[PDB]
Amino acid sequence: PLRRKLWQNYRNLTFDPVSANRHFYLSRQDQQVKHLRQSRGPGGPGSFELWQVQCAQSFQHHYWEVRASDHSVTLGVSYPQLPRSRLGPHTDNIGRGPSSWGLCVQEDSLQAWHNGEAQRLPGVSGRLLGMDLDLASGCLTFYSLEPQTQPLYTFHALFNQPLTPVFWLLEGRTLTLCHQ
Amino acid sequence: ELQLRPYQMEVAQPALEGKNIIICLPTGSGKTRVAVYIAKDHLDKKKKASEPGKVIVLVNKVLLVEQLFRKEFQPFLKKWYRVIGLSGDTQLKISFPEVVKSCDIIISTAQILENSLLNLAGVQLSDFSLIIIDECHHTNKEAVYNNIMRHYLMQKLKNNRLKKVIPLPQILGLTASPGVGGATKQAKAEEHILKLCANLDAFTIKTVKENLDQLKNQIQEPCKKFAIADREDPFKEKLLEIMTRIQTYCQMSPMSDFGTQPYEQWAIQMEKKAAKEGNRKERVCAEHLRKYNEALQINDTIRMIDAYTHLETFYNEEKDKKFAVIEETDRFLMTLFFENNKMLKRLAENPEYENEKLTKLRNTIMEQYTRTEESARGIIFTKTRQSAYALSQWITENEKFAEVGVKAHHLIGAGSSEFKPMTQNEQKEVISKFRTGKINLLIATTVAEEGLDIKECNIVIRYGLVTNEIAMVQARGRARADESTYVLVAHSGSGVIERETVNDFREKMMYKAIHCVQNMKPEEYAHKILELQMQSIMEKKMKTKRNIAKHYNNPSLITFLCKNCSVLACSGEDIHVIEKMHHVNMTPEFKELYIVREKQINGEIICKCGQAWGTMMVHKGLDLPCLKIRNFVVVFKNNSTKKQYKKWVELPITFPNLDYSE
RNA sequence: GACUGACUGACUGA
RNA sequence: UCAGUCAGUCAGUC
Ligand SMILES: Nc1ncnc2c1ncn2[C@@H]1O[C@H](COP(=O)(O)OP(=O)(O)O)[C@@H](O)[C@H]1O
Ligand code: ALF
Ligand SMILES: [Mg+2]
Ligand SMILES: [Zn+2]
Repeated sequence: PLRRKLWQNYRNLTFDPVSANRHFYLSRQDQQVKHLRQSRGPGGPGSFELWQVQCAQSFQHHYWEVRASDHSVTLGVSYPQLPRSRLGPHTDNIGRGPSSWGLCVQEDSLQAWHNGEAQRLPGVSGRLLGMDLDLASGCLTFYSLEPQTQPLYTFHALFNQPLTPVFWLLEGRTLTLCHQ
Repeated sequence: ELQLRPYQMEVAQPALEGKNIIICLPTGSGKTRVAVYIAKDHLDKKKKASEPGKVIVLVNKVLLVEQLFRKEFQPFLKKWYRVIGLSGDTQLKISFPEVVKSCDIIISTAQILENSLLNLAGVQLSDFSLIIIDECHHTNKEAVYNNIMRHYLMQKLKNNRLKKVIPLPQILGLTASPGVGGATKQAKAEEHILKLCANLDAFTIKTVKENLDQLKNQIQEPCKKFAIADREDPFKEKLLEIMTRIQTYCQMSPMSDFGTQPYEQWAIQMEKKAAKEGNRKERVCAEHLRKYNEALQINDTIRMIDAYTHLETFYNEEKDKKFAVIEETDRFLMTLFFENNKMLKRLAENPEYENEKLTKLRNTIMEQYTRTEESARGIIFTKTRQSAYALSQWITENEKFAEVGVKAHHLIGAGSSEFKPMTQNEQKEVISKFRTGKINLLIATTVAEEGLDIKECNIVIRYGLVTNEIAMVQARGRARADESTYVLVAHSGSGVIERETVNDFREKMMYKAIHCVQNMKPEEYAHKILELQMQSIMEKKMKTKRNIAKHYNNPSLITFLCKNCSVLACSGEDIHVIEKMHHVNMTPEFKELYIVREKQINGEIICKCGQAWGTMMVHKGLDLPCLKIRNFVVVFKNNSTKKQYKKWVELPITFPNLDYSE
């Protein structure tokens, strides 16, 4: 019932071909993303050097669902000023500075990053995830849907710029959206 | 600051005054520092009463010589005593007995002592006082350690005779898994642990039974995890095509499918019997099918290009040798092989095709490094040198890895006619680069499984390895870091997972069996040990009498024949030896028979056949070519059969040395 | 940097 | 009791 009450603030989303990284691939009317070993041509400008992809939509509340093929993947939201270059060895940028907020899912445990800090959270078996944000209250909440609903975590903040969703994928991993 | 933690003192308390013992703590328990402290108190106590004292540490891998000479003894005893670290690479400027009289802590590889002891002015085992044996479970049926301990036992029995004395040095030994000698029943494990204690001449096992909570805190059981998999590709069956046709040419009997060991063994024996017959048109075919099977097996283990390189590197050198004699059956191979290998080379370069195991390993390495975030060292254990070098290349080439921060290098042992041999100083520089942290995913073979000391290694991966239980108790150990992961990779085709299960069960058996021997009644322990001591000596006498029987020699009786042809080469008298080591010939017509070939400092000999006989080697100003017996056939004059020997010591013949007077 | 020789251990096979 | 691949240890000649 809680997800049903959420669903009247559901919002449809789509990717941006410019922001897609080299080895990644877009599909299903730009609603599903996969990552392959062989390069899809040179990257060029407008593409994040680190392994992320951003959606075309952004929000000036809102809620949605993302299905994930497997673990070791990250979902989050940032301000429009997210850096697109790489200056460090590790290949994920969400949560390193204050300008974003991310949640990384793995086989063992969950890690929610912001301002370069995060805390271990007990792991979850399910793959499907849900996520909500209210700018008026300035809060961002995550949810695990299977088998039951769990309010995994909440972030308090004040926003002066719109938020754009950004996704981080490994090799051999896939990520799909949902629509209604 | 030798302030030992409590349980180390618990285990070392009995050894601190007489009573030669053993000691076993699990990996990460600082056993080496227990050795340090015991040696310190030994030397201090002997000095107080002003009596001569020395200590020798026996290690069994050379890498560990420098490790234990630089990390642990050196700082903790830099001031009070004189410590010297010797090994098999260092070019000593002084003979060993002068070294022993020169210093008083000697860190050495055991084989050096054993050389210096059977040399009869040498050295006698009574000179020393403390004999520390690191990783002493290798004391077993005629190993390098056991010869030393057998001199010790002969002296002990001589003292038991003398009582109706010459003091014997106190012994200490350090282990992590004394192991069971292939035993399915409790009684046999009990027997084996007793036999080990016997050969070391111990008093007990003395494992910590008081401070259990502290020990369970220091040592971390790492997380075990299983990456297992089992893609259509022509290459395996594409080559099955060619090799099936090659077999059909001579219609040989498989007796088993392809890609597995029995087929390779079968090829070996058929080759041998055919060569004994003289049946050409078959020898070359059998050996080529063997090469193809090896290619399939390498294609199993490593990436595809390495298999293709093995094939082409054999064949092009074959044709190079063959076209030198220029300046029926043979052509049948190349005229097929070259079309098919151009096909292969275009086939193998296509990278979307892949092996199965490598994909799982690829997933593991990159995923796990991505999660670590720059606090991550890894060791990948493998089986063959070639595998090590190939994995290093495959890590370097494809560019996705280098962005996630993996920096890789291969570590193998010194001393095989392939890619490039690593040598001693290169290896030392490699582990030196690895300890600080600019080499991050070290790929190693058996050499680094008992002894490495790296304070931080998160990740230990095992690659398609099958082995006994001690080489599995230690390899988990090398992951001496917190939140460690021991990840096993294999495809179910070969018996790797079933081996994992039996090994784990043998680990349980071994621990319980030590607990069993821990608690015997001392009368029984003493008497069983005495009987066990007697047993080894008597069986050595039996083997020695059989050996002096087996050595039994006219050098002129036999004649050597070529092995791919059967054209007579020479007779025994033409053979001589340089320094009992290099078999060589000086004869002039035997010089006109062969053809040098350079593609060079040392030239390879070739027959008319294209098969190789030996190499040119220059001695004391003579230019002279040698011979290798593996490439010939021996024909007697008593029974006209045909025999092959693998290595020169097999042949019952004794050869004279190169009169040099001519 | 190149070439040899010999002890030894684990795995598989009669 | 014999064969077979594999790793490690030592010793010579350039
Ligand atoms: N008194 C001590 N205090 C803290 N750490 C110690 C102490 N003694 C030994 N260690 C640790 O033990 C490690 C050495 O263990 P070692 O005996 O080499 O393991 P293994 O028994 O597998 O060879 C060192 O890295 C050191 O950090
Ligand atoms: F003595 Al160890 F690993 F147990 F070097
Ligand atoms: Mg040790
Ligand atoms: Zn010939």
